[PDB]
Amino acid sequence: FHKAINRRGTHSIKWDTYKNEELIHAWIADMDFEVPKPIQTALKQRIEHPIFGYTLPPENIGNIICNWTKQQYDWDIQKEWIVFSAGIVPALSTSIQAFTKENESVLVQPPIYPPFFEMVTTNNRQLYVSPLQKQNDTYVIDFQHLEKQFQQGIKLMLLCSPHNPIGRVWTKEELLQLGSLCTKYNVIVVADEIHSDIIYADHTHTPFASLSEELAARTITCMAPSKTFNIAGLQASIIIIPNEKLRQAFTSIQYRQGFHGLNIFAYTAMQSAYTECNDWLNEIRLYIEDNAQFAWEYIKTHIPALSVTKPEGSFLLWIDCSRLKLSQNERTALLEEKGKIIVEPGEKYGLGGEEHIRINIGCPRSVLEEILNRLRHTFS
Amino acid sequence: ELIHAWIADMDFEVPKPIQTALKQRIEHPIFGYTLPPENIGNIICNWTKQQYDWDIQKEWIVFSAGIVPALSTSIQAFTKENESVLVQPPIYPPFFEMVTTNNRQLYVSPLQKQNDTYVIDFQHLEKQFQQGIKLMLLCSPHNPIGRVWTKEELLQLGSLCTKYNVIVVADEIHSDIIYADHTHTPFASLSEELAARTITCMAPSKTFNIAGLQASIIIIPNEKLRQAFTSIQYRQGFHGLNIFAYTAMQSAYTECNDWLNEIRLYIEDNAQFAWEYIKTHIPALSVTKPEGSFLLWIDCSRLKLSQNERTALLEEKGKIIVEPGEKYGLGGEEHIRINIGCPRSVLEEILNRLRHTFS
Ligand SMILES: Cc1ncc(COP(=O)(O)O)c(C=O)c1O
Ligand SMILES: Cc1ncc(COP(=O)(O)O)c(C=O)c1O
Repeated sequence: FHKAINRRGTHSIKWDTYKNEELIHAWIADMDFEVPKPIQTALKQRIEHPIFGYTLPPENIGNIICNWTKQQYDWDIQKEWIVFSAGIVPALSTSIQAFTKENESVLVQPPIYPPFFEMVTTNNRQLYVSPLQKQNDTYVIDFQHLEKQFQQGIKLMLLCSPHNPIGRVWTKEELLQLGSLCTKYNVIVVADEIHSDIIYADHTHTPFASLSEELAARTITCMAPSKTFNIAGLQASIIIIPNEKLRQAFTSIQYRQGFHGLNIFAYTAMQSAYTECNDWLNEIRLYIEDNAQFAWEYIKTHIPALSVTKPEGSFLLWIDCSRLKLSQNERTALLEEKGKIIVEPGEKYGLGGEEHIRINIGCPRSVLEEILNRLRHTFS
Repeated sequence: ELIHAWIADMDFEVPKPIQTALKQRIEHPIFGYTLPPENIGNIICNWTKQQYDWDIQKEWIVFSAGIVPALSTSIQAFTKENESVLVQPPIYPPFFEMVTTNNRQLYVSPLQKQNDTYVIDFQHLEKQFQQGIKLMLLCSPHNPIGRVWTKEELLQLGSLCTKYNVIVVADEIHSDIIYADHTHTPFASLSEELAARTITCMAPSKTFNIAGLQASIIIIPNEKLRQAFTSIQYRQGFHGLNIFAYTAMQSAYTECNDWLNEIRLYIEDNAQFAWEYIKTHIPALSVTKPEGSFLLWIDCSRLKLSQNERTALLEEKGKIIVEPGEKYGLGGEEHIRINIGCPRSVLEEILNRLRHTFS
């Protein structure tokens, strides 16, 4: 992970959307790390059988996924709970159409990954928010506010765990308190756990559906190798739905939308990601966590005008620019014109995103060093 | 062992340039979020000119991860719940499924078998249109009968769609496998008026045996129809194609013209061979003469077997599973479809097993 690899001219959204060669790109959430070599090998092998017609899932894929949830989170699942989706944003949309009617209520907790909002409002459901509470280097759930929203008749809650963009890995105690509110008010939960496998040394990912049979009965769990293994462009996702009635409604929507399984390389890459890549995974968790610690230290020492939220997992870094007292336009201009860095503006993540930025730390230390140098320069 | 003649794809190796472009992309060992290839609009514009003499704009092109999703998106974009969608059986069963699973009303205008071909019944179709059809699904070339519609047939269809204000989804997935005596005419190519009411679904999937990579192109000249379609895609969470769909598409539509010319000759020779073999050795069957694709539609009605007796006889006595016709709707009863997109040796084996089955 130490050596920079050129992504210019690979049709990378991150690196090939802006033509200006002096810009460094740390916005969209993929990594400037090479994929594990066993995934490259598995792909090379499949290309050596030069027919690419309709394919079913590999015969062992269910067992591979069952062993993955058991190994990673000590979660025992059934093969029949597994549904595929070509990405997690489609699974959010499928869930909204499956478990709510038009003008019924869906709750999210900003600041949040923007398709959480967009998929609710574009499907003509009513959007409710329970904004997270900034507290120190971190964020908590305001359970009193959330309960007040649940009392208004919420059908569905989209949970982000770990939460993009702030990097919170929810504790077992936080998820149980959430779980008891979902039971109390009979709320169905979509648990977007796409960030579940990049977790820092002092934290543990608890699948919400793993806490009890009661919570398994009411939860749609969204996972993937996309973020973990930098294969998002292959569109491989896994939806785990323990409740046969919820699973039948979900797969009904997929069916009426003409969905009939993943592309060939999604299955090939997922098969390798979840069997042959454990060492690469251990090493990238250590590398990314050290990157997060270096970034927090660098900003604390050299850009005291900024406040960092300490991430507990994933490779995204959430930064409060409040005390610079800049307009979004003025701050973006400085970053682009003076910094020459492209980072995510926080205002797109809804309430709590005002005057924040999100920088991608899923890159070699030497690149992160340059990003942080340019960030210091930008606000000097 | 069992031959699987029901499969929807060819048993031929992908053209080498597609294998080469794939191997080349895997040299760059990052598989993150990706843009369509920069030149892709120009490559597609050039394809539709090279192949069909059809002039398109770049702005008309939308991507879809398959044609059945494009059928579903079109039904959701252009009709409301409880509005009527028309198909022409016998037809690819997903044509029906995408209407009924979306709570639209199914109408049918069954095609009429004549000699060893089929025609549209324009008198019947017009009577269905008079009942207020919103959307028609046109299959061109038509699976499973292999009809390549003539410009004159499409123009007669077009006058009706103009007269009753019917929006057309043209499923043109089989558009590149056309036999020597025929030409594919995209319905949207016929005039500005018909371009303005048509969604055209094309793909390299069937042509180049890369259906597993899920690359499709949807061409929507009418800006308001195009925006309605992409709005459905957006609310379903679709962004674009997977990396290898783009890689394989770029190459299929630029570097494989000699492979395509050659496959067209081989499949038509297979079609002619199958035709003669069945005429000579199995006179209990009648066969529709295909003009395109790699599917053969066989009438088994003179044998007077139930679907179950026929299917059993084929699997037991023939060690072959075919596509059964009944699920294709009216005109599919006591028919089978067999895939002839295979090496001649496989097809000769397939035909021996049919002859032995219905001996
Ligand atoms: C929380 C969350 N959900 C879903 C997604 C979508 O991922 P994909 O496009 O790989 O399915 C992302 C990607 O950034 C994400 O961070
Ligand atoms: C007419 C027609 N449309 C569509 C398809 C396949 O659609 P998709 O691209 O969703 O696999 C086929 C393949 O059998 C076909 O014959």
